[PDB]
Amino acid sequence: PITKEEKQKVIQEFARFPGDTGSTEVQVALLTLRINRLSEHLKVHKKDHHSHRGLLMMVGQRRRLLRYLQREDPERYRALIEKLGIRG
Amino acid sequence: MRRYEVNIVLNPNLDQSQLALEKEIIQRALENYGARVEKVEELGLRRLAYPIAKDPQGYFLWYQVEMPEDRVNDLARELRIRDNVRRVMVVKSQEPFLANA
Amino acid sequence: KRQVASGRAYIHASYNNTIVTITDPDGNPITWSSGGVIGYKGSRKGTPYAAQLAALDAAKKAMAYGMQSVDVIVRGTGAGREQAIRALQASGLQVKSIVDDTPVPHNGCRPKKKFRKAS
Amino acid sequence: PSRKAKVKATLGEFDLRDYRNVEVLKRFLSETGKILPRRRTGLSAKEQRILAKTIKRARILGLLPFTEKLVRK
RNA sequence: GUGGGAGAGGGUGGUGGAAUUCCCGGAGUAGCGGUGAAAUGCGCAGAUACCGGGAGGAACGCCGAUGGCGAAGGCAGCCACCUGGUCCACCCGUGACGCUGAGGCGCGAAAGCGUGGGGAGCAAACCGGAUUAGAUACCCGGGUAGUCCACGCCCUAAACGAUGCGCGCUAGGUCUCUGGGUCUCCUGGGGGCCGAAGCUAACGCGUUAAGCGCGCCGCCUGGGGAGUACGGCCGCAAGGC
Ligand SMILES: [K+]
Ligand SMILES: [K+]
Ligand SMILES: [K+]
Ligand SMILES: [K+]
Ligand SMILES: [K+]
Ligand SMILES: [Mg+2]
Ligand SMILES: [Mg+2]
Ligand SMILES: [Mg+2]
Ligand SMILES: [Mg+2]
Ligand SMILES: [Mg+2]
Ligand SMILES: [Mg+2]
Ligand SMILES: [Mg+2]
Ligand SMILES: [Mg+2]
Ligand SMILES: [Mg+2]
Ligand SMILES: [Mg+2]
Ligand SMILES: [Mg+2]
Ligand SMILES: [Mg+2]
Ligand SMILES: [Mg+2]
Ligand SMILES: [Mg+2]
Ligand SMILES: [Mg+2]
Ligand SMILES: [Mg+2]
Ligand SMILES: [Mg+2]
Ligand SMILES: [Mg+2]
Ligand SMILES: [Mg+2]
Ligand SMILES: [Mg+2]
Ligand SMILES: [Mg+2]
Ligand SMILES: [Mg+2]
Ligand SMILES: [Mg+2]
Ligand SMILES: [Mg+2]
Repeated sequence: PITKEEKQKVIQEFARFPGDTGSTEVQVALLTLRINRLSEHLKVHKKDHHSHRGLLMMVGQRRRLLRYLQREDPERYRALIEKLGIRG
Repeated sequence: MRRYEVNIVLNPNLDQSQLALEKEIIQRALENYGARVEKVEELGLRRLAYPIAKDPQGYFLWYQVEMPEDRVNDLARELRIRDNVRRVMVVKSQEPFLANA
Repeated sequence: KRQVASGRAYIHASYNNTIVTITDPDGNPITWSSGGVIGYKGSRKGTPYAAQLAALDAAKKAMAYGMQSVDVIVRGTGAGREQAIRALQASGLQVKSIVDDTPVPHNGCRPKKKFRKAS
Repeated sequence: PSRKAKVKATLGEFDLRDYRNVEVLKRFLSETGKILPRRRTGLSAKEQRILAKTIKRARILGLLPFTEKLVRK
């Protein structure tokens, strides 16, 4: 699945200050985690459509948060996309 | 790493040398799949509700073990290879749900 | 020629006919009968009266092998299943057990249109 | 009707998740093999739903009948 | 974010019992089957009925619901693995990041197409038997495509709550599924039935609105001609928009 250790790792990684579980960065991170997991799961099991819908939703969330981040602080945005390697 | 329970129904006609053979085979197969035994309860030969392999009874052993999730299915398969093995049931361990409490 | 004296009686009841096999404790048939075994021909086979004299015919045929004690099994639900057990009741054969084995599946096979509205 | 005897009421405090326990599960079955309906099991939504699984489990292990012959009649 | 819940939500792989068919064997004899009544059909190369062994496909009885899950189509033996949504408690983090959504993209019952497997039961077409005035039908006996699997198409429907999505507000009662708490009771989340105010042509709807409002999308404008023609697009075709 995704173990709590993995999660806490990425959170501790992308936090803005210690204690931050909620910032845009953290969220986009956790999303990228789950999205990548699901893309891997759907490389096999290509016939599983409902999960696919899930991932469409996740992606849409992400692009939205990222679009907010760019609207807000372009520097943090650039930093993020470069860090996770997004935008495709 | 999760806790499962392995269910093994065995053939009742078994000689002790052959019985212990099947048991130590199960042992080696469990170890080889990275499973560690936690509790074991060998209940023995009991009358079934309907013939299995044309036999009116079966020999039961039960293993509550902790093993890597990813291997479990493979393990079950190994367990069923032997002819003396009749059923293999591997259940994900659960917490007892009571009534009249 | 056997001298069985104990054994089984399978009543198979349908809507179109009733038929009684009488067999040995291992289940191999000794004799049998049915609606058409006696005079009957058409629909009249699934009469309950037909099932009566069918069970009786079978019983008499069974006394010929010298049978006394018999366990009944009843498969099928139809007119004159009950009257067949009722004739058999004292046919002179004494009846030990009665059972219903009538086969029902777990929804395996797809029934005919006539038998449909189920699966 | 089914006002005669409720199964949970005629029994003690038992584990509902135990497929290995036979003699307890046995009392939730009928004359033939068939799992008893809620009204005669005196269970609840969740309870019934769990009994079903533990019973079917026990059936696969060969500890409970899938179906029985009916006596009398 | 943390800690938990329920579930036929999805994909993949295992596996269980019942039944039907077929094959092998045993016993057994004159029918079985079928209908309103019958006939065709099957049976002395021994059937039907009965017991034992085996093969193969398909579907999962009881639980089973007035139930649950899913955006819809839809989802039901058991077990494991992969995985989506969702609900509750704490009230910890971000700080309006929100709603809707023309076009695009994906999904999309059944039947249908292509290639290849599979084929037990059922069964369009077809072949027979009946009934009828006739009977291209209802009934009965056969039976091919098909139904099942993989991959690829097709894109439809009473695809129905015939009721677009989101949010705020406006009596209650009763049944019910599932969380949490001080656990007769209180408090969330879903499904029903009756009903305030109100709405409605009426039937009815009525905190699961068809009420009061705001945002956004889709659609309507007498019946027949006709979902036809012509044009375009998609499709292997059938055909679709
Ligand atoms: K969980
Ligand atoms: K329903
Ligand atoms: K054709
Ligand atoms: K419409
Ligand atoms: K055209
Ligand atoms: Mg008849
Ligand atoms: Mg008598
Ligand atoms: Mg969860
Ligand atoms: Mg499921
Ligand atoms: Mg002939
Ligand atoms: Mg012969
Ligand atoms: Mg075959
Ligand atoms: Mg539906
Ligand atoms: Mg806070
Ligand atoms: Mg602040
Ligand atoms: Mg389709
Ligand atoms: Mg189809
Ligand atoms: Mg095809
Ligand atoms: Mg063609
Ligand atoms: Mg047919
Ligand atoms: Mg026909
Ligand atoms: Mg409610
Ligand atoms: Mg009023
Ligand atoms: Mg109404
Ligand atoms: Mg009302
Ligand atoms: Mg006009
Ligand atoms: Mg006009
Ligand atoms: Mg059209
Ligand atoms: Mg063209």
